[PDB]
Amino acid sequence: GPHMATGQDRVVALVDMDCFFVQVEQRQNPHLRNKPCAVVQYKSWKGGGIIAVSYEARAFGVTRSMWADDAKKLCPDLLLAQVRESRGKANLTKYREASVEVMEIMSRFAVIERASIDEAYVDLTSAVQERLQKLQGQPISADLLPSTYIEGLPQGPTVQKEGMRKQGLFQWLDSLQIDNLTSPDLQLTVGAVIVEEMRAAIERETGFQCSAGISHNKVLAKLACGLNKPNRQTLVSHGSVPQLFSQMPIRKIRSLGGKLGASVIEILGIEYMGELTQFTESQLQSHFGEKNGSWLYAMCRGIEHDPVKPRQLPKTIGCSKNFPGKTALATREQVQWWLLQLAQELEERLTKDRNDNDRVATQLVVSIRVQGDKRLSSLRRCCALTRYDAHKMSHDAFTVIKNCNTSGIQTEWSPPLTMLFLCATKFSAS
DNA sequence: ATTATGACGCT
DNA sequence: AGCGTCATG
Ligand SMILES: [Mn+2]
Ligand SMILES: [Mn+2]
Ligand SMILES: [Mn+2]
Repeated sequence: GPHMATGQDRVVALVDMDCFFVQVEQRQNPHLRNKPCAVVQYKSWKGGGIIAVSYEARAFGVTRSMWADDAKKLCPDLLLAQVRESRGKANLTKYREASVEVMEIMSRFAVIERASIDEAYVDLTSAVQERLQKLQGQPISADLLPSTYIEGLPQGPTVQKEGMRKQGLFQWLDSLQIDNLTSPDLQLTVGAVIVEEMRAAIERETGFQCSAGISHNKVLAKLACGLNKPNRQTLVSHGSVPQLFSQMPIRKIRSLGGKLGASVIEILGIEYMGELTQFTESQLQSHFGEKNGSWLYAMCRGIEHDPVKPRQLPKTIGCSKNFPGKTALATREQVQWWLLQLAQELEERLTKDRNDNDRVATQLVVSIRVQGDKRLSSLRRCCALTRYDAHKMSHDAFTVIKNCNTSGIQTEWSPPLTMLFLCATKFSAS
């Protein structure tokens, strides 16, 4: 009753750029705007691998992970932009720099947690309190929410998309008790007003469109963000969770799309998140562990406590390249040359990071895959990172991995290497 | 032969 | 520390 906590204390948003790398290329090249287009890495093998797809191209069935030659079978007029190549490898600097543009705008509204190159969580609880005390009981006008969907509405007793959006928003705003400065539904609504302002600022100042979710925690905000893309935002209220989850496949919730979610489905004999409510917390902990079990028990009721961490910058800076098949590295000269290429890119990114962010990495992690190993990383080893020098970094990486060469001769490398990875970690204030 | 990352949990 | 899982631009 009055003591069963409901996880409605916070207002959390998730802002995610629409087809981010495509928008970066469309800003640069106006000929790609409002076109089916995709961004690719490399070109020789099957036209390159697609990593981002405009919504026009998605309508034709084009997806990430598709080879461009196959995409062109679905969409013959598909336009392609290629990721820059530097030192023999894909270079994603343009998109990291665009990401920083967006993150700096978001940070003007609230402290953010960078979750990926194109998305960030926002804790809006305090900004919402401020805007509410500024409003002093004045209701919220639909005009302040021009791109907002209210999940679950309209309901109860026009055949256009925008018309339904407005119908749902009108039902929501009529139901609102705008006199209660502590009503969670009102708090979410003001949160959505702020997120409209943040998304307007991002588009005005960068040209980039985004979507967003507003709810009481990170998982619901992420899920909400996906419900109405592109260029829209969605409010998922605490009350909307039972209906939403009653037909939600377990795999759609962040962290359940892999082996654990498959085991929830198989062990419990269920398919939808709502079905988790029938198990006790101890039952779920017995199957899935203390932490997972408690998390599932609360999450299926809409409750999750993971904080929005104050972290705008990545914790690690890394450089990786695969060498599939005939391109696998089979000589020590090859291995050394590619370690040097990766280390030169790493040095350049690290030096810029130290100037921009007043910090230095102190640990170098070297990861490799040997041909014939199914695991994505065959071996991972750390060493000290004491100088931002690519030649020293690559020599140290070689020292750390040279024991893996099973070749009797030192000129050859066996089994050949199918991936190299250098990662700088353990940052300290400079 | 989706590839280039990056966060985080486990032991 | 090194390995596994999850996400996916
Ligand atoms: Mn996105
Ligand atoms: Mn994203
Ligand atoms: Mn995506």
